[PDB]
Amino acid sequence: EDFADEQSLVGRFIHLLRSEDPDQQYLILNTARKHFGAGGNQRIRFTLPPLVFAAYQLAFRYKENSKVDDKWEKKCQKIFSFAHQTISALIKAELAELPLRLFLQGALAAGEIGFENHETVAYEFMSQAFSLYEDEISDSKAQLAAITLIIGTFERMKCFSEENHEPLRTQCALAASKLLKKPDQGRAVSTCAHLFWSGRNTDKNGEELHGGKRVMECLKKALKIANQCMDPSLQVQLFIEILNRYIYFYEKENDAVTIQVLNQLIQKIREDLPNLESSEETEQINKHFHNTLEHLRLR
Amino acid sequence: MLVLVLGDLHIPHRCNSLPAKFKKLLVPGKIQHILCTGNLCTKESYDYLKTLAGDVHIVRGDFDENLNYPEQKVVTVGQFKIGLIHGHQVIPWGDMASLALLQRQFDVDILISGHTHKFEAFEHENKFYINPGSATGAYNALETNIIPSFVLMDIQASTVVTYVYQLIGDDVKVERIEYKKP
Amino acid sequence: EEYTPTIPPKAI
Repeated sequence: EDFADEQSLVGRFIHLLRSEDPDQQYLILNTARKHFGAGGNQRIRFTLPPLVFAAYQLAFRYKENSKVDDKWEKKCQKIFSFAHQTISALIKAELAELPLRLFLQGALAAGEIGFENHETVAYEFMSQAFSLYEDEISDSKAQLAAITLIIGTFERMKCFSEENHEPLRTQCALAASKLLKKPDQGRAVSTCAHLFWSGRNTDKNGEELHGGKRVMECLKKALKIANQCMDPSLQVQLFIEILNRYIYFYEKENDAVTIQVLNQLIQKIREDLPNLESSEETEQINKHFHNTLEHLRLR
Repeated sequence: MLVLVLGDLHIPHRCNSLPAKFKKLLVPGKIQHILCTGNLCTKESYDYLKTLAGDVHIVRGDFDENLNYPEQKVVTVGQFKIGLIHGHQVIPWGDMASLALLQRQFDVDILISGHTHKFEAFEHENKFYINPGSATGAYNALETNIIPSFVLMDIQASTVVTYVYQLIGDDVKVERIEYKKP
Repeated sequence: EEYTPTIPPKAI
């Protein structure tokens, strides 16, 4: 809108900063945020976030010069500390959506780089994303949007030991089961199933958890939540979504998903699906259930 | 009918423009439709897209400041029912089984997604999947050698020819893949 | 088979 010229400015700034070598990039970024900090709260929405992403890029650039420069691990620590301060400057300016997303990005980067004390940086950045989720977000569809990003980000992380992985794991399931509206709980809790299956900690020799019993608990708890919904359209729409989620783990060789469980739910959808209003909404829901049945027929 | 498929520009967060040679190829009056996977992340890039074609469809990326963009979109172009989503919603990210799960929900012949910044075009279970990659070649935490790329779809009745443009070094290079509907 | 970097492409 108004700040096309300020975005385009910081745009150019980062592009030209690629010409400076890594040691000097840090120095110039630190004076950039000092300058861009002067412009007050509505400007920094647009000018600071590029500095956080350049901080992340710089950290990767130091890992490239790992065997050249033996102080590379202290340099990364310093950059993530800078990133944490830059993201915190957005919070004081009364922002939540963006800094939450910037914090998740920083946890991903720290986890991938592997500098000494990276797990602690990654945890702090994740736990900081959770605070902003809890303390500063309460609009059902924006909640669901936020927590899918936390879950999806957390699912790619492999740098946590079991002692840190577990509190984060159950916090996602806890958080997911308490969204404002009942249909959005069903989705989020079932989305959480992937954390127990394809999530990695550093005790397993880098291998996926495959906690199939917890995978089911999420889905059993997702069905429970679907029964109590306030619209027969959404109730069924969520039954068909959970059915496809069982099929996801069924095909991935999860022992705890048996054909009995699938048949129970397809019959349950066969019973309730004729008891809906004739609409554009229920035509797409019917086509979805057909596609699921057709998919089960192959494999 | 031909459709430009691009996304994850991340201007100004990770990049400041498309590469030189892409701005030369992408000029008005040549392309009927544009399907965009999101993360523009601003009007400066949107309005530029709006002067490349009349019909431009855009779904909300995880860093788009505009809420008026929907989470997903289904649009029909000729015989193909095409599904559009950014892909941060598809968990685990870039997973085949989760992407096919989403194909069944929308009921589409082609699914376009883009959270990975990694180009992919392939058929699976007689259904087609495009990821144009990042057209700026933007930073992603999980992939370190990002190749600036976009996709041109040439649709003719019951057939689609997808062309992938990639900036490799200084050179724009093209490959072609072809999908026919059953 | 190669293709030109143009919009739309053409063959070699």
